[PDB]
Amino acid sequence: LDNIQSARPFDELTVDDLTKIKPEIDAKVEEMVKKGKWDVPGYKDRFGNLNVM
Amino acid sequence: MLKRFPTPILKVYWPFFVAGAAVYYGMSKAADLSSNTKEFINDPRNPRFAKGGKFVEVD
Amino acid sequence: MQLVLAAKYIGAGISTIGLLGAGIGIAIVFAALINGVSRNPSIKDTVFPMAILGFALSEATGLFCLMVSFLLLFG
Amino acid sequence: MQLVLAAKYIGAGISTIGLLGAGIGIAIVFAALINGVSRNPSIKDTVFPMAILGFALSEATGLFCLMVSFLLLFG
Amino acid sequence: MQLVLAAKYIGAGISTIGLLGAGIGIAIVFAALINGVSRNPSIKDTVFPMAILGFALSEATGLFCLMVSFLLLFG
Amino acid sequence: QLVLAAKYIGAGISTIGLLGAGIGIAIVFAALINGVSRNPSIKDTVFPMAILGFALSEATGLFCLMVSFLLLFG
Amino acid sequence: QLVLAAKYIGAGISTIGLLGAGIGIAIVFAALINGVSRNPSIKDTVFPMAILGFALSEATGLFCLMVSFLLLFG
Amino acid sequence: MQLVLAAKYIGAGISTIGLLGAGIGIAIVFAALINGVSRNPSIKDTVFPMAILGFALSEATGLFCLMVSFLLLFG
Amino acid sequence: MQLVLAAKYIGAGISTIGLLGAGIGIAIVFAALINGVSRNPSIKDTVFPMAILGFALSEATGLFCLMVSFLLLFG
Amino acid sequence: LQFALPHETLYSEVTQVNLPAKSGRIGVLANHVPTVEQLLPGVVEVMEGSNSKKFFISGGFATVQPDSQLCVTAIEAPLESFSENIKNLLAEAKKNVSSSREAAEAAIQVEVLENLQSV
Amino acid sequence: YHFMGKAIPPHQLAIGTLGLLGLL
Amino acid sequence: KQTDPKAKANSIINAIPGNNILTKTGVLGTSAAAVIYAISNELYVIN
Amino acid sequence: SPLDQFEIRTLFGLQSSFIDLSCLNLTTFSLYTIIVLLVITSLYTLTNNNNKIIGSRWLISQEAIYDTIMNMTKGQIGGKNWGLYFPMIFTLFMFIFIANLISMIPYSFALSAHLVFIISLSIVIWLGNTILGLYKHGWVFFSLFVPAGTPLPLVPLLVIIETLSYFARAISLGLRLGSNILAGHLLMVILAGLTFNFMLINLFTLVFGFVPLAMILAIMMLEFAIGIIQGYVWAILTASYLKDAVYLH
Amino acid sequence: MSYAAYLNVAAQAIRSTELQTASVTNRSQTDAFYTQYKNASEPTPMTK
Amino acid sequence: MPQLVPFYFMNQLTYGFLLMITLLILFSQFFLPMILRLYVSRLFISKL
Amino acid sequence: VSTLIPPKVVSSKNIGPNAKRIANVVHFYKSLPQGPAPAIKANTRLARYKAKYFDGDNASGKPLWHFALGIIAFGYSMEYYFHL
Repeated sequence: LDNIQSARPFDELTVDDLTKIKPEIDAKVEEMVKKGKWDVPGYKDRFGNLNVM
Repeated sequence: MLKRFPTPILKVYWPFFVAGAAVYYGMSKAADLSSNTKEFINDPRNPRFAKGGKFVEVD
Repeated sequence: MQLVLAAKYIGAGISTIGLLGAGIGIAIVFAALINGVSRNPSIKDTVFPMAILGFALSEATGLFCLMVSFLLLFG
Repeated sequence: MQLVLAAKYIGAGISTIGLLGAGIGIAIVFAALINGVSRNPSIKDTVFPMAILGFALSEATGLFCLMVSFLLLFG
Repeated sequence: MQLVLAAKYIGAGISTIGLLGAGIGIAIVFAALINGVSRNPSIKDTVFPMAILGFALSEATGLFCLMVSFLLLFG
Repeated sequence: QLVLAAKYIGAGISTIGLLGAGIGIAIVFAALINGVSRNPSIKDTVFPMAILGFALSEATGLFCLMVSFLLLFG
Repeated sequence: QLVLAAKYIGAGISTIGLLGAGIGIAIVFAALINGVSRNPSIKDTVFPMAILGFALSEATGLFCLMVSFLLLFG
Repeated sequence: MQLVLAAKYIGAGISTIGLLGAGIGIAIVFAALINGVSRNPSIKDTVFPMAILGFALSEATGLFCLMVSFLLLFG
Repeated sequence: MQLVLAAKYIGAGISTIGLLGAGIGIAIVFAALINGVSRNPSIKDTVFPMAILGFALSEATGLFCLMVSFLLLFG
Repeated sequence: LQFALPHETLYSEVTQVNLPAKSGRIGVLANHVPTVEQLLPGVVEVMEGSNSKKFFISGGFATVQPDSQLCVTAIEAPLESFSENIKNLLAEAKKNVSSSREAAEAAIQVEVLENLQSV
Repeated sequence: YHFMGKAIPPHQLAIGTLGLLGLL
Repeated sequence: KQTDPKAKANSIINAIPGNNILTKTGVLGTSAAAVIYAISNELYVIN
Repeated sequence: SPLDQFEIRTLFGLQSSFIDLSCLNLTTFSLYTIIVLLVITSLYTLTNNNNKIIGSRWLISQEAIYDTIMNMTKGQIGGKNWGLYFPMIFTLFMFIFIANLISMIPYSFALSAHLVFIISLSIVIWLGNTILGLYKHGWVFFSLFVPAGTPLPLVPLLVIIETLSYFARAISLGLRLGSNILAGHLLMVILAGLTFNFMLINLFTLVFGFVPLAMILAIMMLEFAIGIIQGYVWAILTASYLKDAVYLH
Repeated sequence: MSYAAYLNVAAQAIRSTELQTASVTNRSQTDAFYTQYKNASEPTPMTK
Repeated sequence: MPQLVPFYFMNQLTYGFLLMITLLILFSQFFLPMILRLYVSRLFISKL
Repeated sequence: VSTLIPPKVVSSKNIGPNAKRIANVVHFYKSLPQGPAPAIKANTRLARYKAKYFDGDNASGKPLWHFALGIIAFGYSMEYYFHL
């Protein structure tokens, strides 16, 4: 139960904190920009895009 | 603050910039041709008066 | 000199008739939009960009006539 | 300056004609609204804002031809 | 001056052409109302307020024309 | 005199708007016919709306007609 | 200089032809909306025909605008 | 020859009024084209060259109109 | 004289307005042709000569419009 | 020939048929356009020159054929020589059930009933 | 993919008309 | 002077003086003056 | 003169006699460009509370604009590489969307109603389509000018009045936006000028003089719609034009 | 009932002391039962 | 029209194109990927 | 564009039971527990402006009214100084 032992500030977790704990996020975003894919695969299905139309 | 990401903005958008320079030059010559007309040769805020010449004023 | 400004204002008056070609234009576009949404309720999110596109890309031809009117009135 | 002020009145007269576009226009939008409600009375709260939007966007083209008449009357 | 005044009468004559838009349009609205009741009679009480709304909004663009006509008569 | 002649010109011009009523009254009566023919049982309900539409479009034409008479006489 | 004033009347009258162009683009996109709404699987098939017909109708409204520019500037 | 030279430009302006018929006409042709392909997807290869045929055949009127406009403007 | 030489050119500018009749008429003819072919494919060989027959005399009415412009443009 | 209930089939040559279609009443004739339409719960009628004979119906389908034969199909069906108090007492129990999936079926009864009253 | 006079099928034909109206 | 003005207007002046305000003697002591200056000097033209 | 609201006045000033340095100097147009840049900077810098994941209520706005322009340019150019032209299709939006809300503020000034800048921006995008199309597709770029399977005896007519519509595209795209913003602002100022002199005659007019005020309020309600819709229509036509220039039909 | 049956409630509200001699009174009484079937084993019984 | 034809053409166009190149570099390298970092982070916590 | 699509797909899928376990506990151990390093405020004359209007639960649209009032005042001062 080490997962619950470290407590959970997901309402206030910083994206800089994720970049610090995961450079994989920074590398994936950087290569995803370099190739040009502004789409995020599998985002739209569980999270509503909230485009006007 | 903000982490700058090196996005390719030159090997994609070069004809836009070349067109920008061309329209810049063509509008420069258009402005110089329009700034010497009969209506606007005596408007004192044109940049002719700041260098040398003064008041053709024959119309 | 009065004749130039007189015919200038007359031509600027003449060059606003073309907006009746845009009022009816926006009308027919939104009319087809209404009749297309009403007979198929799941087409709105596909037909709405074509509606906005056809709307402004049809007005443009009335706004050209209004710019001819402005270049007459003030130029 | 009697000629140019006589031409102003004629120009304001000519710039009235473009209102017939809006007069047919608002009607075509609301006629499609009625014929869309009669085919399907459940789509009212989806369709009717688009009818109000088309009303506004054609009334704008009507007022763009009214303002030229208001320029030629006074300004 | 007669030359200005006569032209003001001419512009007042010219202006009232745009009212045919409202004359066609109010009738288009009521005709779609008639064709809508004949398909479904139980929707008359819902639809008829928007029919009289369309009458009012189409009479508006005819009375702007009539306003410009009277301003080229008594002003 | 030029002004009285311009009165008759403008009175001639202002009768163009009567074609709006002359077409629109017919669109109302056409929808009336196509409604009665599709459904004969709704005739007594529908017919006063046709009378009302005739009256209102007649008023829109009569506005142009009275502007024509004002340019004639008054 | 009657010609300098009468070219402005010509530039005003020659702008009336856009009346057809606006109604034209409306009828094209109106038929496009009706065609998509009847058959939902025809948009990518028939949409370039709509863009083609729009381009042709504007250019044949644009003739009047270029004649107006030649009268007003030439 | 100031009167005739002015009437050149007036006639060149009034000439292109009839050119709006081609703008409506191309639209009616392509409107029926979209409306026909919308029913039958498999009729495209017959109807589309017939559609461009009707396009050019209706275009010829507006081109003749613009031709008379250029004849009045250039001679 | 210049007074009739102006009127020749102005009347030729007038007489091209009737060309919009042909420009819309060819469109209605080919529009119903396209609707008929898309509705029933196998009736094309019978239907198509009727459309050519309608186009022929509609374009001839366009030429009737245009010939008065040719007659008044050159004497 | 062509106008059938499942228990009892009815008609055979016709000069004018009136039907209560999906969208408002319609009238087929000597040559008519080939069409299918849902038949709403309402009156119908046959013709044989100047012959008036009206039936009620439950609803179903009409189908005008290319070969020109009209086919009309419904479930249950003479005019007033068929269906007042029989209607009335039932209309009572109908409206009652509506206030109750079960009461949705009663909604169907109100419209079908209200229609029959007019005959 | 046109076929003019049973020759080689021409590319798109668009440049030649512009070249004809260019020299005028 | 009024019925409930001596408490409601007092709380209004207190809330006008509750945010770091050294003008708690009169909250409108400088405002009502500058209004008169702007009106009499014609600083805002109705346009 | 109801059109005095578009006057350009020089403020900070700079001149010389050696070189014409009067091109760059802080001006009303220039100051409102600085304001547009600082607003667009403000919509993303201090919007994000301490780089939080959850994305506070301000960031939903700049989330929705991003998503409604991604899902718009994916449905237009939609090919192998649509995202390479996505920053331009977004920064053509946000300039026009912010510069037509700033212009609604009463004592302010329309960047968009200057035809010389917007027509220049349109000609820049048109030449940047033609140069990009020629570079990417050689001499067969002109295959764009023949529509589809067409009969050959009427192909050159359908090439001439296709190319005329191809270089009307240079000025039409700009002059649409210029005409909409200019006509809207000139309409509001002229109706304000008429209702002002309506309310200075005899005191019976300030009574029931609420209906022209309500008409001006209704036109201002309309004017946000006609200002945001044009910001969208610009970004849909210069997505369709990149579809034509990048992919040959 | 349904649409499938639409015209069997429009025919059975429109069923409900004349023609009902055998014919229709019986057209109104149906004695059917359905049962769903799972992994051999059933689900449960109910009137149609 | 008198107001949109001054000498200030090069002024207008200079600050306009500077702002366009500014917003282009600025949007593309800074502000669009700071939204896309939020996207990839939300999806990475979602996939876990 | 197939390769690009594959790259995006791979990123969504990623690479590599144990594959969830040595992901999630290794992610969780340096997740800072109590919302640590909070830094709820600062002093830079705008962070106090950002906290009162723009941060987490305040979030209100009053700065649009502040900004609109700023442009109204600035444009009125300029219009009065030049034309009035």
